[PDB]
Amino acid sequence: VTLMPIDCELSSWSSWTTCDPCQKKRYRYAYLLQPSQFHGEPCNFSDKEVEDCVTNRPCRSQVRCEGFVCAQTGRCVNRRLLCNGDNDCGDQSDEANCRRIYKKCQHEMDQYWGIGSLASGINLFTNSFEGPVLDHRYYAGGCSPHYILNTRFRKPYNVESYTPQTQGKYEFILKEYESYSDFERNVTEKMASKDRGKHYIRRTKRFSHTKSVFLHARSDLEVAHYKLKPRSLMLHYEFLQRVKRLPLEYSYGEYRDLFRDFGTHYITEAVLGGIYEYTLVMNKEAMERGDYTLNNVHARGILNEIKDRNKRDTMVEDLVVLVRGGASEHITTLAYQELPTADLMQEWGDAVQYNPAIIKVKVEPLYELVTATDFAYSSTVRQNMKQALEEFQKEVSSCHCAPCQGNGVPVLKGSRCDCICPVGSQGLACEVSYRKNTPIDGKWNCWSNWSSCSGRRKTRQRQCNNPPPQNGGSPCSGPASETLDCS
Amino acid sequence: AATPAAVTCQLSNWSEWTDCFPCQDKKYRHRSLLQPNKFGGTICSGDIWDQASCSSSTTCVRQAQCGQDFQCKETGRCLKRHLVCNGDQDCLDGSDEDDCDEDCSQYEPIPGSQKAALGYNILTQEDAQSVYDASYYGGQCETVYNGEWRELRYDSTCERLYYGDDEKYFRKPYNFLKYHFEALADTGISSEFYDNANDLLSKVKKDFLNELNKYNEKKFIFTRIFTKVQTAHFKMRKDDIMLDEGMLQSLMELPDQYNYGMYAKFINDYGTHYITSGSMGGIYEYILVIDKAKMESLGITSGKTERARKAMAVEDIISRVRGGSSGWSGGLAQNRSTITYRSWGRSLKYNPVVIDFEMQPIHEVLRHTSLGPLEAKRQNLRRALDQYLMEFNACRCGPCFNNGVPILEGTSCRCQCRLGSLGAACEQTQTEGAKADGSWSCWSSWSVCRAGIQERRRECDNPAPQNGGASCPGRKVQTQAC
Amino acid sequence: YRVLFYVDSEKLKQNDFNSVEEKKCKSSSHGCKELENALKAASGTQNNVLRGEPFIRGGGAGFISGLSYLELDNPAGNKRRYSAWAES
Amino acid sequence: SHIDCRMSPWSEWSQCDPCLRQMFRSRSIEVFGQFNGKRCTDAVGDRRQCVPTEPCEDAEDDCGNDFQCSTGRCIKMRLRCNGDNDCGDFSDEDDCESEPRPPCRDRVVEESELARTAGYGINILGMDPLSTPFDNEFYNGLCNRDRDGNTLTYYRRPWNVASLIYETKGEKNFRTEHYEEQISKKEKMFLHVKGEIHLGRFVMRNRDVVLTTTFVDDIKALPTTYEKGEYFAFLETYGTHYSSSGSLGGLYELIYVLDKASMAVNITSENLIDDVVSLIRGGTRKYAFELKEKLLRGTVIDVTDFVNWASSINDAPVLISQKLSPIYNLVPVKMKNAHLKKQNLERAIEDYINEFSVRKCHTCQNGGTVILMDGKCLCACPFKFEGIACEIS
Amino acid sequence: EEQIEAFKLSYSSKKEKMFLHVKGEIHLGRFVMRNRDVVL
Ligand SMILES: *[C@@H]1O[C@H](CO)[C@@H](O[C@@H]2O[C@H](CO)[C@@H](O)[C@H](O)[C@H]2NC(C)=O)[C@H](O)[C@H]1NC(C)=O
Ligand SMILES: *[C@@H]1O[C@H](CO)[C@@H](O)[C@H](O)[C@H]1NC(C)=O
Ligand SMILES: *[C@@H]1O[C@H](CO)[C@@H](O)[C@H](O)[C@H]1NC(C)=O
Ligand SMILES: *[C@@H]1O[C@H](CO)[C@@H](O)[C@H](O)[C@@H]1O
Ligand SMILES: *[C@@H]1O[C@H](CO)[C@@H](O)[C@H](O)[C@@H]1O
Ligand SMILES: *[C@@H]1O[C@H](CO)[C@@H](O)[C@H](O)[C@@H]1O
Ligand SMILES: *[C@@H]1O[C@H](CO)[C@@H](O)[C@H](O)[C@@H]1O
Ligand SMILES: *[C@@H]1O[C@H](CO)[C@@H](O)[C@H](O)[C@@H]1O
Ligand SMILES: *[C@@H]1O[C@H](CO)[C@@H](O)[C@H](O)[C@@H]1O
Ligand SMILES: [Ca+2]
Ligand SMILES: [Ca+2]
Repeated sequence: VTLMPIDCELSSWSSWTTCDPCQKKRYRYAYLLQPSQFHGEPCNFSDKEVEDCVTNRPCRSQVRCEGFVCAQTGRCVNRRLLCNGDNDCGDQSDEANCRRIYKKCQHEMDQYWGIGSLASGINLFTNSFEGPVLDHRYYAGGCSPHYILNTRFRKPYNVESYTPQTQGKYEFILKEYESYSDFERNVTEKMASKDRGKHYIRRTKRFSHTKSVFLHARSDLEVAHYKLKPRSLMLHYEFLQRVKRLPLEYSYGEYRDLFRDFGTHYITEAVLGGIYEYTLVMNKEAMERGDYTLNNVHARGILNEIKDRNKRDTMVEDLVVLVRGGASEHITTLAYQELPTADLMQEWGDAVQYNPAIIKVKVEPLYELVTATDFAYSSTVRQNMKQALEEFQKEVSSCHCAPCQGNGVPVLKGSRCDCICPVGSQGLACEVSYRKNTPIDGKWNCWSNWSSCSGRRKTRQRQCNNPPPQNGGSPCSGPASETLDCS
Repeated sequence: AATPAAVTCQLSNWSEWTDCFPCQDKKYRHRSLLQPNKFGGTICSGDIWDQASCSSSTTCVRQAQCGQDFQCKETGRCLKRHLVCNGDQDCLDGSDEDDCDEDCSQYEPIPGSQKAALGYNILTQEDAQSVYDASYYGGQCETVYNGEWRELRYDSTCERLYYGDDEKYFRKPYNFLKYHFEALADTGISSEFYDNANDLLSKVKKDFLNELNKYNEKKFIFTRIFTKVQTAHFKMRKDDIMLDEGMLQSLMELPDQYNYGMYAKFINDYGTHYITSGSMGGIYEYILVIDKAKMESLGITSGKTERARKAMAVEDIISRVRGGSSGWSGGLAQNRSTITYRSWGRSLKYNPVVIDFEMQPIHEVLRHTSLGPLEAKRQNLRRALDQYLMEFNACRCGPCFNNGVPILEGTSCRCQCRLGSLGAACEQTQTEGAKADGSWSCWSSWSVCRAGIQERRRECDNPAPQNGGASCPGRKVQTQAC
Repeated sequence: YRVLFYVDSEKLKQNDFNSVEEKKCKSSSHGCKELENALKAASGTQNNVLRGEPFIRGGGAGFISGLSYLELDNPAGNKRRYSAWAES
Repeated sequence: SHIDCRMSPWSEWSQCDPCLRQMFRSRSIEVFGQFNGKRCTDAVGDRRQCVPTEPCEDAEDDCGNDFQCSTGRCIKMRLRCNGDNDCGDFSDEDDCESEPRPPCRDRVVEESELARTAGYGINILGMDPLSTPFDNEFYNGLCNRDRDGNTLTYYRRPWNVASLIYETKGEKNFRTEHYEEQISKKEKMFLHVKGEIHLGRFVMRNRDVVLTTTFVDDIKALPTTYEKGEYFAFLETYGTHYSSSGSLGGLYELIYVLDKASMAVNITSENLIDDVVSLIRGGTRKYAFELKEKLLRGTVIDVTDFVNWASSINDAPVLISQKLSPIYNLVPVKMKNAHLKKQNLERAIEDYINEFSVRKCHTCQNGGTVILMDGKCLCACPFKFEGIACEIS
Repeated sequence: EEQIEAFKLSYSSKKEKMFLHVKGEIHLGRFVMRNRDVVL
């Protein structure tokens, strides 16, 4: 393999922020400057350093819990939720010392499937749920009867609608191409006299054959639709507690850990589904050459004769299947190499109802959660978080990662870039294949940060990344250069 | 084939004893794992680490070491006050429920709650003692929905074939930040075939005669099949960690001064790494590769006649199931079919494996705990690990034939060969034309240094690869802060 | 429920052939000459496409993926699966 | 040729051990016997009684404020009065009268046999999973509920096991390789198959071990003075090592090999050889002793035979592989002369490494190499060499 | 099977050989006896 691995670098440290009046600590951070790749050594150090303080500036951290303080979690809950027969504090605190309890739910009621999974924010750049942001075990009274098939469900207070919206697509293509050729050319010449004679022969064949079969079949099954409320949200206490630990001073490292722990954006509208993509791709070739010749003289006499015969046959075939919702018995049989018999497909879709993936989703930046009814100095925490969110996008966006071989895809989890390898190539950089060449898909370098104010510009290049080497695909997905007003 | 390099195991001479620490009641000392055996030669009678009883030079420190809140006197755990009489067992002594209403134990611990809490050893690929506390809840009633719960039952008394309410919920341990229950699978399949033949003649006659003929026939098959399934994925927390009680005491028992032995022992017992995040899955890989060839030649002249033929067939076949039941993983081990996949998948409902994960070196655990910073200890733990990943490393386990895995079992190396008996010369069925890679020789120690220069070094392997074999990711030098 | 399903296929094949024979002789010592030529050329090509695109709204999640699983042998739908979709 | 047993003289007598009332010396094996000469047995350590030459020390060895159980093993009152019977001799009824119910308040739960056998001892002779040094019926007063393994039912995990993770794996590794040559003709075959099923892995706790009453008291009985016989008797009855972790499962393996050749005056020759073997371990008898036979024949197997065999490993596993820890790490400190016992267990294991060395036996003839068995160095050989020393063909 | 034949007098000879081995083991269990405080 043509490698010398890239070990991690974080920057030299920032200056310290001055001591925070409310967190009573000070912070220093580094940018990730070069990710770990080719199994080069990590330097992660959990991306931060922090110290205690002795300053005495005034602090207004006492935003009033008007209802009841959840003793362990530091949540507040409105007084109608105490002794509702439910855990609104997270640690059952609200139901202590109940002189009576009043129940509401008349029947058992399932959580809608995956509704606690939707409760977590996404890192939009790895496209991953990171950790818990809204309390999808919170029911605010609630207990309104909802049904899907004949099963009955409880809706989390945070969610506007979970409804089947039950839609399905299948898209199929099959393609064949074939081409054949055969050429035969001959010569013969003779002489005789009474003594002498002569003869000559050639026979030939050249032949070729080609085929492709391509098949793609995709199904998208969309048997729930989730929308989160716009605001008045009730937060998961583990998120709420890192938010109450953010400085009002600006120093990017502590804000970076919230995006690591709780995602960059919160999921506000999503279609919830199963997908069953199947692709089968085949290229087949055959060739032959045959050639045969003679020469003769007679006077005494001589003969020459030759044969040359040749054949080749090949197939390259690739198959990929992706399935993204259902139960493990169905999921494995669908995942089998054979085109699924419609019974499997039925039992798979029936289980997608009980365990969906997100198909398509619209997300909002996490600072819209940060709110004056929930945090002190909230608007400073918002402005800080907005700036940190922009700086974080510049860190998590994959562009730092050196290009994969074999058209591999980087996703840059944690602080390591790992090249996902397609079918037909292997190894750390996706180098190792039997194949001659592969089309490459384009992506830019990291964009230049800004030019000056009074009209501001950002610029991008593809110098190694570009499609033309070994005849690649599309170069682009957006604008090769970018400009805006300063305000 | 090359001759064996078997040698008897050596530990070092002992170090001098550590002094009789209060509360620990122990002296310790160590030997430096000087040279655990190559693939042959008899084992060391001894071991790396020692404990011996001794009375201390001063009286043991009180539970004021925890500060303003309760500590279970016969064990490690310092506790937040609300845990005393919460109705759940917070420490190994159980005194947090002595001399006094959580119902959350209604749900069983999340599948993988154990193996994700256990440490890990990048030198041996083994687990270690609990790093996180796999069963600590911190008073949280954090339930997680089981996206695989769906299983059939029949009721003879009312004529229903229907799906059971069992396993629907799990209690999440406080040490898991989230554990998600989304269903996925992904399969990737290749087949490539190549097939060739060539046939040639020439003749001359004059009045002498000569005739020549050549034949070749060839075939190749490759396939790779990969599948992954996931039932859930998870990420451990990165702040306010509650350690295992065994980890916690085994940490407090470490010296403030740098002495290698106790930090090496905590590394060895609690692992080189801790799992920061993972995915819970069943993986099936299957790989099948074939070569064949056949050749002939003829020659006649005047007279005399001669003929020869040579032919080959070789097959490599692998089937490997991670996750599932013992029964059905035997089914899917033995056979690939629409039979063996479906029931294997049903068994992943009940018995998943952690299929893929991400990790940090063990010393990072401490900074994320409720204990407050331990910087002197944390640096001693790192300083020991920076020797340990040279000293305990499978890099020292030497030549493995036929692509065998070098692993250090405690104080003694193995080369797990994929065919034949282990160690040198693992093959007698394969010819000396067999293909095997070059793979790493170890790190050096940290070399002698100058104000802007320090080095540590590697070799890609000691020999060249066997025949057309592959090679390492490619390095010779690495550098350090001096 | 909707289907679009389209199949389109083509073949060409061609052959061309050319030849000559020539002969000459003399006698009074006999002697002759012959020349012969032949050429044959052949070309052939085929193409096929199928696309099919079942689309569904409403239905139970499994019945939807059942009905919409396209049959090469029955592109509109297997009547029982379709009736089951129409139930779900 | 054949060689008889040989030993040292008997070393000079020990002084009388004050508390043990005995005295011994030892006798090293030089040669175990070789090539069917007279095979060794006779003792390496043997002992004589003595009325002791000085007083024994005070006999109690209690760990301070701990509860002195009828075993004489160190325990704390939470373990007894909670009814759990941890201290090793079922004494709990003596300790409390009010609410002594087990730690699983209402939710009382089954044990596991696959858990109980965790921390098998092991010995470099025979490599046997000797019955546990560990007392896996000690639970540290914990309720400690797993629900793991395929029976889909809860069980209490033992104190000395950090986890018994049922991390399932099933793997088949297969290879075949064949050749043909002609000018005369030659034909060659190799086949290898193995199948492994790992039901789970156990890890033994690396501090705070509870040992069996017998293991601890059978180290109390040691000489204190470096005498091989009593140290070897503890080794040979508890292990040279304990399995500090290992993998429970089942395994099968198979081979077929063939090698075939064929080649006035009339000359010709033909040569052929055959070798086939089958192994099975783990699982219940009916299925295992079906399958190990069934697979030696060519028979295309019912997958349900694999499902039934490997399902039965849930009820009957075998130890596939494990991490050996030198045994002396199980003498708990807070016992009298605990470290001197460690020291001389290690010296006795070093003495184990001295006499059982095969290297000093005499050379096998022709293409052979030497192996050691209970009272015989011996060999077995290629090329049709014959007799226990391969001297003939 | 081995054959030798000659002429000058006519001579012929043949040899034939068979060897078999089979075994099968059905293990039930294993034991060790306590070498101290033995009860007889
Ligand atoms: C040269 O002459 C030979 C005549 O035999 C032609 O070869 C045959 O062509 C026919 C018709 O295409 C085939 O069916 C036979 O199988 C061919 N025989 C073989 C094996 O050569 C060859 O066509 C001629 N080349 C030309 C047309 O110029
Ligand atoms: C599994 O068994 C089936 C049925 O006998 C057979 O068709 C298939 O080839 C087998 N597959 C494997 C991987 O052995
Ligand atoms: C072959 O065998 C025959 C049997 O009688 C013998 O006569 C002859 O010498 C041998 N040699 C030949 C004929 O090849
Ligand atoms: C911050 O970072 C630099 C870069 O390594 C170090 O020299 C030092 O830690 C500084 O304070
Ligand atoms: C740099 O700037 C824009 C911000 O609008 C980025 O989204 C993009 O990466 C560009 O190159
Ligand atoms: C440790 O090792 C020394 C040699 O360094 C021996 O004299 C003795 O075994 C000590 O305990
Ligand atoms: C070589 O490799 C290990 C594994 O990373 C390192 O930790 C250590 O430096 C060792 O010498
Ligand atoms: C060499 O062995 C393998 C191949 O690169 C790696 O896992 C490791 O980096 C080691 O140095
Ligand atoms: C002393 O040792 C001798 C061996 O030389 C024995 O023969 C004798 O019985 C006694 O034990
Ligand atoms: Ca409540
Ligand atoms: Ca408690």
